[PDB]
This record gives sequence, C-alpha cells and structure tokens, in this order.
Amino acid sequence: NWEDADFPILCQTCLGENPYIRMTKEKYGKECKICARPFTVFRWCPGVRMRFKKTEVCQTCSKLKNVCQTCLLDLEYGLPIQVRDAGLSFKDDMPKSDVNKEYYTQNMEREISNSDGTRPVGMLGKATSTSDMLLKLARTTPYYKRNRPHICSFWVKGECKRGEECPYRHEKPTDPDDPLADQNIKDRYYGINDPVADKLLKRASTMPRLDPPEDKTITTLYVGGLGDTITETDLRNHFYQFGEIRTITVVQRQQCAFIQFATRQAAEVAAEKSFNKLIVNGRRLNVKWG
Amino acid sequence: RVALEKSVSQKVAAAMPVRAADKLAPAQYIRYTPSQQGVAFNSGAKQRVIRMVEMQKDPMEPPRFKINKKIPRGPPSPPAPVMHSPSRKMTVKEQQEWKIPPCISNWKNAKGYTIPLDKRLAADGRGLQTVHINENFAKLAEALYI
Amino acid sequence: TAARPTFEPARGGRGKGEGDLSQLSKQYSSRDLPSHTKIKYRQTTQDAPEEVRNRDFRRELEERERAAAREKNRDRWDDDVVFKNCAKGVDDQKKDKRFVNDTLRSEFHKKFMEKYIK
Amino acid sequence: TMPKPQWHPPWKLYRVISGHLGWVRCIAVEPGNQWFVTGSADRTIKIWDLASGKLKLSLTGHISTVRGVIVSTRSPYLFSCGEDKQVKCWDLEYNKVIRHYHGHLSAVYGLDLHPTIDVLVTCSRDSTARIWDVRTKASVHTLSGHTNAVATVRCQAAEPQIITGSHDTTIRLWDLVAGKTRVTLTNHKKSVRAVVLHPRHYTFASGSPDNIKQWKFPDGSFIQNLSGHNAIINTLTVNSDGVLVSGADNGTMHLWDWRTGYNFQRVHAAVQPGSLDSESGIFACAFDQSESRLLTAEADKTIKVYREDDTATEETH
Amino acid sequence: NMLNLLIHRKNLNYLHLDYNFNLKPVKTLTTKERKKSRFGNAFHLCREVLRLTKL
Amino acid sequence: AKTVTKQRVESHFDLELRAAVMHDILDMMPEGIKQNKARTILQHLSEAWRCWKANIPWKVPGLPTPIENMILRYVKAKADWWTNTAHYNRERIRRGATVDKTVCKKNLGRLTRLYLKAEQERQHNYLKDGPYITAEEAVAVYTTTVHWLESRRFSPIPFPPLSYKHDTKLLILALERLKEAYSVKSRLNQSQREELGLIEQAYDNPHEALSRIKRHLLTQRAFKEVGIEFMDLYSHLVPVYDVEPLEKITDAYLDQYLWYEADKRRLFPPWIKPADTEPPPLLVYKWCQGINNLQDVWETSEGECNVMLESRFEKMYEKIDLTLLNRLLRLIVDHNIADYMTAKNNVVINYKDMNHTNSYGIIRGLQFASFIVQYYGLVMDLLVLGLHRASEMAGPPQMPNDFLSFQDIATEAAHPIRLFCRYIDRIHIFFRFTADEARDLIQRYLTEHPDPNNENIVGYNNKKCWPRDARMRLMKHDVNLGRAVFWDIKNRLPRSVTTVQWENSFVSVYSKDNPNLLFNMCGFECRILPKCRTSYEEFTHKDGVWNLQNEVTKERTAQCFLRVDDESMQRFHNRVRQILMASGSTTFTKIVNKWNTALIGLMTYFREAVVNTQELLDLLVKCENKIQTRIKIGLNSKMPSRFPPVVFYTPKELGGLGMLSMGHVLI
Amino acid sequence: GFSDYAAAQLRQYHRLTKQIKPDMETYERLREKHGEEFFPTSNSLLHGTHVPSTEEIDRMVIDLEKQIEKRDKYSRRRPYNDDADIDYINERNAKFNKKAERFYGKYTAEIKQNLERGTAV
RNA sequence: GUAAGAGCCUAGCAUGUAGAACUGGUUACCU
Ligand SMILES: [Zn+2]
Ligand SMILES: [Zn+2]
Ligand SMILES: [Zn+2]
Repeated sequence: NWEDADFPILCQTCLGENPYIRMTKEKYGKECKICARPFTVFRWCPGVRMRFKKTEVCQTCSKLKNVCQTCLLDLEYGLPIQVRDAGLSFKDDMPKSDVNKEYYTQNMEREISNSDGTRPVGMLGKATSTSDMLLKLARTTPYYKRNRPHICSFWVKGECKRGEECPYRHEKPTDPDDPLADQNIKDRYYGINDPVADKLLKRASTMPRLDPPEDKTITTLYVGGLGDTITETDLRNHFYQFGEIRTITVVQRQQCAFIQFATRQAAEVAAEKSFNKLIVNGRRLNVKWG
Repeated sequence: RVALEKSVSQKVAAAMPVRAADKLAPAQYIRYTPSQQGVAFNSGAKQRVIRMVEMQKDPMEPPRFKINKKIPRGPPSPPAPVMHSPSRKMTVKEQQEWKIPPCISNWKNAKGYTIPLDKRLAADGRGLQTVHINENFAKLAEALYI
Repeated sequence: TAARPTFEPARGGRGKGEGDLSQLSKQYSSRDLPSHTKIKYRQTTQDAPEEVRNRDFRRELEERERAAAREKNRDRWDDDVVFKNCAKGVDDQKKDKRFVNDTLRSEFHKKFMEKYIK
Repeated sequence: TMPKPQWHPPWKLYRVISGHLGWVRCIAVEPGNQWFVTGSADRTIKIWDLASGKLKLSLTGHISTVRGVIVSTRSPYLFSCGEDKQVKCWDLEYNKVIRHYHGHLSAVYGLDLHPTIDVLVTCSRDSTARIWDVRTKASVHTLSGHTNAVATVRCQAAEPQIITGSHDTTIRLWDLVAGKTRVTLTNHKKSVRAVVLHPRHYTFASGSPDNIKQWKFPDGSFIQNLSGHNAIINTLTVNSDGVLVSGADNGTMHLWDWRTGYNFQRVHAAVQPGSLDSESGIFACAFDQSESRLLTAEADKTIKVYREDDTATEETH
Repeated sequence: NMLNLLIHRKNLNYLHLDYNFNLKPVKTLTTKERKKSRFGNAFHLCREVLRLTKL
Repeated sequence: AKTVTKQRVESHFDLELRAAVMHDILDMMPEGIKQNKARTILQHLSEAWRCWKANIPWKVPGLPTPIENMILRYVKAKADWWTNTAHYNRERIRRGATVDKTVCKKNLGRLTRLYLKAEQERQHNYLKDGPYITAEEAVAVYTTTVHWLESRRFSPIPFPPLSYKHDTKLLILALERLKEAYSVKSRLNQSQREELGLIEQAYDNPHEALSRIKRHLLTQRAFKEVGIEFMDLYSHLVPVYDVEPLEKITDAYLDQYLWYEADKRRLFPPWIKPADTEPPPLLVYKWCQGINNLQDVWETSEGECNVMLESRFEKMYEKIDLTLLNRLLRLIVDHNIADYMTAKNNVVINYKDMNHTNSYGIIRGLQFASFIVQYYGLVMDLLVLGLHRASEMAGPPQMPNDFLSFQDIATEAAHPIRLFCRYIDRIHIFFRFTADEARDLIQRYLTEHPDPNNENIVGYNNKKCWPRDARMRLMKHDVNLGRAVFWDIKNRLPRSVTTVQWENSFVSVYSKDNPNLLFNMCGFECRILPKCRTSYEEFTHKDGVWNLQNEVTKERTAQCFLRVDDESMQRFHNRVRQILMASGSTTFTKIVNKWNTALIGLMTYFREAVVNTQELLDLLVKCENKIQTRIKIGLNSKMPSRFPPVVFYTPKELGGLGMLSMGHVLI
Repeated sequence: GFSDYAAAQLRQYHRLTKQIKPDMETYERLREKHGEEFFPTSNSLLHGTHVPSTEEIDRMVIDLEKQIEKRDKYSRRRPYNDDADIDYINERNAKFNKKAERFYGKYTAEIKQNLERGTAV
C-alpha cells in the first residue's frame, strides 16, 4: 500500500540549524530504500552550504525501528541501530528475503494502521529499559558535517570547469581501503555488520567498567575522590536502596570511604549503579575494589 | 454521508484523471516542537516553524512505479470465542445412518479403477422396474382370432 | 488433477478497489466513465415518502381487492359407415387451463414436442 | 409460565400465484402497495399486481439466477442481484437497466438499501460484502472478514449501520464509515442464512438450523433464544405487531411472537400439482405495507399469499 | 520519438518504425517474438494519425 | 472480476449449483457428524444428472433420505434449466435468429434426448394401459378389410418362390437402392464398409444371397438394435433410423418384391397417391381438371356447395397396433412374411445412453415401411369412405377405372364425396352438396355442437397468402357447413387409430356467396375461379395461371391460380440456411453447387408457380445475395461493393463458379 | 461404535486417569508450603508461577509418549492373504473395492451368486 | 515434428542515494 502521511519524522541534525525551514512535499515521489513501496518525499535545505536532504524511508519503516527518515539513527540518542540493539534485545527479526519482507511489511502496516500512530509499536516496552553504555557515547551536539555536499567527481579528475561556482566540495574523498567506507543502506538499517556501529561498540566495550569481587564474599568498597565537603548522613540516605547495609568506615584524610554490605550481590549491584555514573552534591564519587 | 462522499470523490477521480488538470498552491505553515530540547539543536530554541509547499506535479508524466506486485493474504484478526452450547450427544446409530456410500458411476472412471461386475451393475431401478402387462391384450387377441 | 472442482472460492479484498484502490491505479475501463451522474427522486405523484406516510394501506388494499374480485366475478346419404359419432360429448377437455410443475409433462412441453418433432 | 404472550390471530392461505419457470428466490413489496417484485431462477424479474395477483410485467436481462430484489423508497428505482455476479439498477420510469455495479467475484446472494444515504450493500459467495455509491457505481468499501459465503445483509440509519450473517456460522456487526468489524457474534452452530431488524424496539433476530436468536443492536447482547423450528431456515420477517415469521427449506413456516417468542402457528403448506414432495421449500417472504398479507416465494415455483383469520380466538396455548 | 520509445521500452529491437510510420520487422520472427510484438488499435491509430499529419 | 458472458454460462451454472449443494449439506448434517463426505455426495449429484439425461432410474441402495431428496431437488432444478434453454434455443433456430453452429448441434442433441424420454414414456404407457384399439373396433377394422379384399377378388401374395424368375432383377434393384446411399460421401467407418462388402458379395454371387434372404424370411424373428438420430430441418426434426446391413438387404429385397406383387395384384387403388406415373405437379393438375370435369360443378342456382377438405392422419405412424398390423398383413401376404414384417418393427432403439423397445408403433426407417404405410392408409381410406363409395371409385375388378374417373355420370352424383386422394398421410376430399343435404348435415352439427353466440367464424382459419378479394369469405351457412363437414369426417375415425385435427386442416366452401375455392396440395397452393362466376374480364396473358378446359364441351370453363405454399418457401430458406452452415462452407464451389442444386430443385418442381408469388421471388433475391456475401467474406473483400459479378456467374468451364441466378442483377 | 470424537476422548481420558497414581509426599509438601492458596478459586493469584522440576516433566513426557504409541496402534493391519481372486489393478483400487464391499456388499449378494454359478438365475 | 519450458550462454535497463563517533586518576595506622 502507499504511505501518504504529512510532515516527516526527523531528528535535529538533519532538520537544520535554522528554526525557519521551507520544505517541499511530493506525494508519492520515490520508493522506500527498504520497504520498496512509494512514500511521501519531503525535501528541505538545512542551512546555507548544505545539500538539500530528503527522507529516505517510509513513516512505517521508521515507526518499526524508531529512527529518523534520512540519517536512520535513533530519534532519542542519535546512534546506529546495531548499537541500540546491542544495548537492548533484538527480537524484531525483520525478514530480508523478498516475499517474506513484503509480507512482513504488509502485516506490520496493517498493525500500525490498526493502532494510534504515536508509539514505536514493538520497540516501546524495551525502550522503557534504557541508559546502557549508549548514553555514555551519545552525541551531545549535532554533527552538521553530515549535511554536506558530496565530493565533486569532476574535481577528482582535475577537470572541474565550474571552479568557484560548483556547489560540490573540492576536498579529498576517503581512502576506499577503510572499513568505514562501504556502508550499505540495508546494512545500516537492519543492524547487521555496520562498521560505524562496530567502532562505537568497540569504544563502548573498552569504556571503563566494573570489576568483580576477586576474593570471595568481600563487599568492601574503596571510595576515592570522596571529598571533604560532603557528609556521611547523606551517604546512608543514598545507600539504603540496596539492602541490609553493614558498617561504613570513613577516612576523611585520604578521602577514602570503606563500605561493607550483607551479600556480595548487593555490592555488585552497588558497583553497577555507582561506577563512573554517580555524582552526588555535584562532585564525583569514585568507588573501587580493594 | 459526508464521510462517504469524500471516499467517493477519491475513487471517481480516476475516471477522469485529466480534464482541467489540477491546481496546487495552498502553501501552509506548521509549528513543530522537536522533543529533543537540551538546546544545541534549533540554535537555542524550543520550536521551529516550517512552510510546506506541495511539489508541483508534471502533467506529462506517466505513473512512476510498478503496482502489479502480488503478495499472499496476511493473517486475519485474532479469533473470537465461539460461544456454542454444551453440544448434543451423538449416538452410534445416527452416526452410522448418516454414512454416505461411494459413487460407482456408469460413465466416469477418473483414476481408471477396476470394479467388480456386481458392484458395477448395482442399478436397482432397472431391476425393480417390473414390466407388468395389462389384461386388455387378451380381449384383443381372442376377438381377433374369433 | 487438471480437471478438478473448486471446493473453495476466491476471497475478495485483494484487487482494484480493495484496500487502497489497488494503490490508486490510473487504469479505468470504458464502463467506468461518467454516466447517469444524477439520481432521480420520487416526485409528489409518484410515491414520495411524505405521500406514503399518512396513508392507511389496509383500507385501500381492501378496496382494490374488492374491485378485482368483482371484475373476476363479472367476467365469468352415407348412413352405412362403420363408425358413428365417436366425439359425442368431448367439449375440448380443458388441458390448457392446468399448470403442471413438470417440464416433461407441461402442456407447453407436449405442444413443443408435437410441433418440433415432425 | 414465565411470560404471557400477546394473542395473535392465525394466518391462512388464500391465493397461490403461479407462472415462474424457476425457483422463486426473492420477493419485495413496493412502498405504496400497488405491486410486488419477485426474482427467480428463470432469470426474470416479475412485477405482480398485489391486489389481484396478476402478472404486471416481466423483465429480463440477468444471465443467471436472480437472488435478491429490492425497491428503492427514495428514488424510483429497482435493484436486483444475481448468480450472474451482477448487481443491476432498473429505472422503473423506463423499465430498462441503467446501471450495473461491477466488482463482486462470485454470486451475489443478497442486498439491502441504506434507508437515508443512497448506498447499496451486497453480499457474495466471495466471503465479502460491498458498499456501493448508487450515483457513481463505485465500491466505497469492501467489508471483508467472513471466511465462508455471506448469506444476508441488513442496513440501518442508526448504529451498527450494516449487519450481516454468513455461512461460516458467525455474524459481523460493521462500521459503515471505517469499513471494519465492530462485533462478532459466534453464537450459532450452523450457517446464519437470515437476519431481520425490528421496526421499533431496536433489536434484531437471526436464524440458522439450530435455533433463532434475538439480540440488542449496539454490541449484540444476547437477549433471547427462540427454538423449536429446526430446519434450514431461509428468511425471517417481522410485522410491526410483533409477529416473527420463520420459513425454511422443508417448506414449513412457523409464526412466532417477537417479545416472548411463542410459537402460535405452524403452516406446512402443500406443493403445486406437478411438483415433487422433496421440492417443498420457502426462499423468501415479505409483509405488505399494510402488514396484513404474507407473501412467500416457494421452491415449487409459486407465490403464496396469506392473510389473518377473521375467526377470532380459538387459541391461547 | 514517442512511438519508438514505446517500442524500445518493450525491448522489441526486431521492429522498425520508419520515418513514414510504417512498422516492419527487421528479421523473421519466432512465434514468441511475434506474440510479444502484436500491438493494438491504440498504437496503430496513433501511428496512422501521425502518418496523415506527416503527409 | 471477469464477467459471465456467453462461453462461461454453463460452466458458471455448474460452478454455482455445486456451491449451493455444498452449503446445503453443510447445514443439513446434524451436530456430531464427521464433516467429511461432501465430495461423495457431489459425485452422487453428478450421477443423478447423468441418469436423468440417460432416462435411467437412479436409486442408490443405501443413502440417507435427506441427501437423496436434496439431490433429487437440485437435479430437477438443473433439468428445468436444461429444458427451458432447449425451448428458447429451438424457438431461435426456428425463427431464423442468430445462433452459433455449436448451439445448433447442442440443441439437436438435447432435443433428440427429450424426444426419447417422451418416447420411452409412451411405450411404457402402452404396455401398462392396454391397447387403445378397443377390440370391438379392431374387429370392425379387420372385417371391413376382409370384405374389401373379397370384394375385389384379391389373390394373396405368396412366399417368394424357389424358382421365381424375376428375383435377380429385384436383387439388382435392391442393391442399387442400397448403394445410392453411400455414393455422395467418401469417409466411411466399419459398419458402412461391412454394408458395401455385403453389397459386393450379393452382386458377385446372387443365388447364395437369395437363399440367405429367403432363409431369414422363413426363420428369423428376433432382430438387432437400431440406432436413431435426427435430421435438423430448422423447422422440425426428422427421425433417421440405422439398421444392420444383412437385415437391411433382406428388407430391401422384401420391399422391392412386395411393391412388385402389389402392383401386379392391383392392391392399391388409384387414390393411393405417390404413384409411379404421376409427379406431384401433374397430380395437382389432374386434380384441378378433375374438379372441372364434374357434371354441373360450378352451378349454384338451386343452392349447391362445393367443399374441399385437406387434413392429415395426425399420428398415423405413431399409433399402429402391431398385433392388428400382423392380422392385416396376414390378410395380404404369406404368414411368414407377415410375421417377419411385424417382428421387424419390434426392435430396440438406441441413441447414446438410451435404449428402449418399439412395442407399439412402427419404425419409419425400414425399407418396406412404405408398404405398411400405404396399406394401413388404404384401410383407413376404407374407414373414411365406406365400402360402397370406395367400390364405386375403384370400379369393378374386371374393368377398374383410373384416378379421377367414374364408370358413369350417374355414379358421380350418387354421393356427396366426389373426389378423394390420399398422398402418403394427407387427405384431400371434394364434396358436392345439394341444399337439402347441406341443411341436414348442418342441423346434425348444430344439434351435437350448439353455437348461440355465432362463434364458428372465430377459429376458422382462412388463407392469408391470397389478397382480400381472393380469400374465402366468411358467411354463416358456409362456415357452419365447413365445420360440419369436418365434424362428420372426423367422427368416422376412432381416436385410438388416428385422428384429424382442425388446427392443421383447412376447409374451403364454394357457394353463391363464395366465388372461389382454395385448396392446398403438394407443395403449391392454388385456387380455381370459373368464368361463369365473378370474373368479368376473360383474360389469358399470365403464365402462373391455368386455363383448364371442360372435356365434353372442349371449352375453357375455369382458371387455376397457383402460388407456392409458405411451408415450401420456408423449407427452401431453411435449406439455404443449412448450406451457409456445414463447415465445408469455404470451398466456394461446394457452396455454389449446393445452391445450384437447391435452386433447380425449387424451380423445376414449382415451375410456373414461382413467378406468381412475390414473396418467394424476394426470398430468392435475398438468399442469392447471402451466398454471394459469404463468398465475398471468404475473400473478406470488405463491406464496399463493385465486386465484379463475372466471377460468380461465369460457367464453370471458364473457371467461374457456375452460379445460377434467379434475381435481377445487372453488370 | 465411534459416534463422536469426544466420546473417544472421554474413554481415552478415563483409561489414562485410572492409570495414574499420586505420590502423597510431594502433595502434602506443597500443601504445607502453600497453605491457604492451595485450594484456589478461578481468580486466585497463581497463574504464572509454577515451575516443574525435571522429574515432573520427565514423567509427563514418558506418559505422553506412551499415549502417542497407543494412539499409533489405532488401525490394526488386517493380514494379506493372496488366495482371494484379486479384483483390482492397483493399490488404491484394492481399498476402494474394500469400501465398496463394506457399503454395497449387503445388497449385491444375488449378483455375486450369479457371477459364480455362471451368470445364471 | 513445434517455437516453449527447463537449462545454459552472453548480455544491459534503471540509479545521481543514506552514512563516516574522535580525548581523563592518590594511600595510609597499634601488637
Ligand atoms: Zn519503508
Ligand atoms: Zn536524520
Ligand atoms: Zn566542483
């Protein structure tokens, strides 16, 4: 079936740095790069030296996977789909073979058009449970180097007869002997062998993380960067969440606080919650083992 | 009736696709709230206004995409509970009295079987037809001989 | 095999007007042209619903029944020859009044088989 | 004895009209009691004078068996459907077909006119109903969701605007605007081949060989269950005096109270002379607009006309 | 140009529309090529109308 | 959604009937039945319809009675459909409307099947309801025939003798008549081949064949099955019977021998009309001048009427009792020959699925059925006329007289019946009534059939071909006399033997009010108008007319005006319709040769009657243009004219089609 | 006889349910553990909680395999003598002739006698 | 003895895409 819905579903690094946008709407302009059914193509210009970006996928194929219709990144975080499904589960299993894909698309289109039109129909309940490593490498400010005109292929042959007037960039393309160069549309969309997402996962795996209690039943927590401006009365008020708290040794000379819990499970849970995240009184509290 | 007439017009628009070929410039405005705020995004703003013009259609341009592609019927909506009665008990006698015998035809033998002759000629109606003579042939024959 | 019955028919809902008008096809037949593009309505003498609302139908029906029954009532030498008058009282024997629900024994079929087989 | 029913007078035959050369599969009465239509298996629609029982007109044009015939109350029209797959519109001003409604895949079994919008709703063997605009001859919607053939359809102006029983034993109450199902009533064990709407009380009944069931309209609430008439019933019709009529394929026809559901009369009528004892059967019945005649369309290729007995009470249970 | 773009979109390289709108096969056709390249009254009406106008 | 147009109609009917039965058996089964078994019941429905078309009684020994009743119901529905479609298509093929050739063959195949259903019904009802003949009446018929044969000193036909000197001539004549059948064609199956092989053996060794024929005539009384099919003449259907070759050779010799010994013995009096020395137009001419040569036939001064009656013996073939036929043939021939001829009519008739036994009527397709028909017709001529008037017409046996002649003037005017011919099963009687006889006979009719409302003038058919001055006028005396004469001739025949029907007959009265009597004979109708009656302009220029002279005075008294009957015109039109069918209809010389044969058949039969009929000339022009348009469409040629007519009308030796014209065409 | 797919179910159920023997130790253990909620109504709470130990599911699977085997023995194969004069040219033809002898064998018994005695009487 | 599977062989008609994620760490008491 056709798609035909007003006003596309876009992020903020593609919708532009100007709050005043003029876009055009073509009713059944292109076919979807995934669904292969025709949809409503919106064409806008973000800024001044930009590229006139347009939506690449259906409203439906963005409702399935909670993405922007042109950068194909998560609307909330701004990350590839393989990274977000790595920091979640993968239970969608959208078919890739032909007849199965059109059949699944038909049935999910009936599912979405038999509902409200507001939620990521399958990704919602798993989208509740979040804030994994993806939040610690989520991009803070927009990468406006995406919205940028392609390399002038006449300037690559040293024959750009437009010169100063050509709206395409006169700068180096990337060396093709690079994993970060191939990048199919469907590889970026299904979450399969995406090299950008591979590098983000390789960075987020070597992100500093918890170590286990090397010796048995030790719940002792070694707090460095405690600080002499905070109080121990607030420490218990943050720490009675976990369970039966045992003794808390405080040494304000080395800024180290020693913590004992009932079970080692509670110390591991505290390690999960506390490490490289917890900032109380606007001051970072570092916790270690040993 | 107001809901039906709109769908009627959208169906009937095919019957004359180009008679006074169409016109499109209601250039409109829409106010949009990015739900992404945390500002480095608009430039520091909370909303953005977008002017939508509809792209002007070429009169002389054929349909763009293949529409004849054909896919099997999807699943029906989830089954309703069946709400029947307890169910009348069935007897061996009535279960056997509703049995249907196989048709042995005088004409068709689709899978080319070989049927025993008594089975093949079990046309009882031409065996119970009982050609029965009248008793007024006797008066005729006797009167003619006399 | 090739020669086979149906035992299941085709289900409507998957073509040309069925779900999205076959995704809005630009194909249309000659029979799908504009024709009879104005509904006629019943006029005041025809049987307009205002005229049919106040009426008492049973009295008029009884009057028409009475008139029809009244119409049906008011409507209604060689003496030495070896055979005498065989047709004495045969006043044509009203077979052409009977209607018989059997296509081999209708009077129409008897006239048909008499007429078209020599 | 939980209720006491209203007393209804017995009905009796007084006229047997003959002249179709096929099973008479449908019947409908004109809004002004001047005539009635029948449609039959001999591919003719016959206009009969209602008072005198005389053949007024014979219209031809269907290629196969005429299954449903309805007369428009707003427009001077006559709608018919057949096993032809065809849905026709007859201009009675001219006695000629002016419009055909094309799109059903197999035999069209029924039709009903919407009482206020100029919308025609048909059923077919292709497990769908369709919703046609009369003026533009276009399918507005395709009511799909039954799994076997669809037997009957009724229309309203109030809520659920379209109601249909089918041969997959279910009943679907639909939305005319959206085109999707609102209520599925699975209570019947065999094929629902008749539904009938009440003129005042905002209920409907439906019939199948197991038993007949009454129902409140908004969400199909169960109200009652009327049993005793156990044959494949083809039609149900209601008198404004609360007389339900249930006729069946064995030729039997039982006359019921609507409110309490009391069987007060069983009429097992005799066949035509040439006819066969296995050929007794009713396919259609209608009340006239005076609601004092009962027109039945029989399987022995006849029309039977009944009226109330003027010999008062001989009755009461 | 319209008529032979219709010819070349249907991959009927064995037909030739000359400059006076006569449609002739370049070679001798198989049965499958002959059934593929049968046109209807629309194509031939437009072709003969264009023949009259070119005259 | 494909439409059910014309080639999908029967398939869609069978597609929908089967679905209706599917729905009914899903709703008919009770609550706990295994919900299989739909396919088996549908097979039983197919079998019940094939037994319906086969006229086989269909009964499955165990089968639940709701299933059996439902299958009988839907089979009756399909039977009504099949039969009403056959009625509609037959009325189309009769009226000339546009029909496919396939629906012509389909309609023939339905009609022969419906005929055999009715015929099995009729044979069963004969064996059930006794004879119709009512033994008193059969003794009356037999005794009348005995008194007639002893009155004429008839010498009964012996068995064909062992040293019959003429029998090889009869064998050569029989074999020539059998080999004239397979002369036109060249595509022959096994049975035709066997037939020609037996013919060649009978030529090559005649005495072995004669010994075999006489041995079959002595011994054989049980015979093989005969096939039946119909010839489609587009106005009616004709039964055609297929007999085994050996039996056919025996019947052919029996036919030749019986007609030879009947002519020597003068069995058939000269009113048995398809005679060897009289073509049918010569028969009409002889009948006209026989009316002219009656004494004072045209005088109406003292009140006299001339009545002409034309009718048939309606079901004469269909109602011959075979036991009574055995009795009458044992009166005529040897008892062995009579038993052979009787037992030969009792055969089994086959068409594809259908078999029954001819227990009552006679097979028209026998070689010697001609003799049975003319002799049973002689018996009923004796019934109509009576033995006295028939003995006056035939004359004495020592000096018998020819066709329309008496011995004396006094024996002409003895009775009202003056002339009488029977052409095979059609009757033609001429009546001369004096006023007293007419009054008495109308008194008897109005006694037996009173008419207070003067309704006798309503149902009286008059001929509409002739113009308004030319037809029979409708006067009360003449109308009642015509109906009374018909009544009196009708009473003379038992309805169990044959009957005479008013709707097929035409009566014509000539009186002081009627200046014309119309009659209809072999296929052209004619009216005779005398000069003493209202002519007023004694003319002789036209060629359609006949100036027929009185014999005695050698002067021309009356005129005879001829036209072609509408049935013969319609038969020619149907013949041309048959030519335009028949899929060898592209050959361009086959078409023209069939047209030329049909055209000279028409013309050389109806020679001078053709130009006096304008409707037949217009039909000839239209049919000629039809076959020319068929040739032109064979060249496709276009709608536009100036197709050169030299290609049609050139003689076939210069390369032309050889086409004969009967229309006003100019080059 | 058969009469119903539910009566055969009920017969099969009565067989299986007479065959089973409970162990009271696990029963009274679960009774003392669960207490008040061991006699539940329709709406109790415990629908989504029970986790069967390996021996329980092993007992279930063994019982179900026995049930499948007893069901697989439902049509016992009648032995194939080859002394009967065969009447079929195929393997499906034989079974169709067997069904035909089931249904029409009671009626076509005189004609069989005629065919064996020499098409007589 | 067909101009179609199959099945091979060589071919050429549509695209002008989306995308490029890259930085932080201290040690200490009584027997
Ligand atoms: Zn998409
Ligand atoms: Zn984006
Ligand atoms: Zn450049």
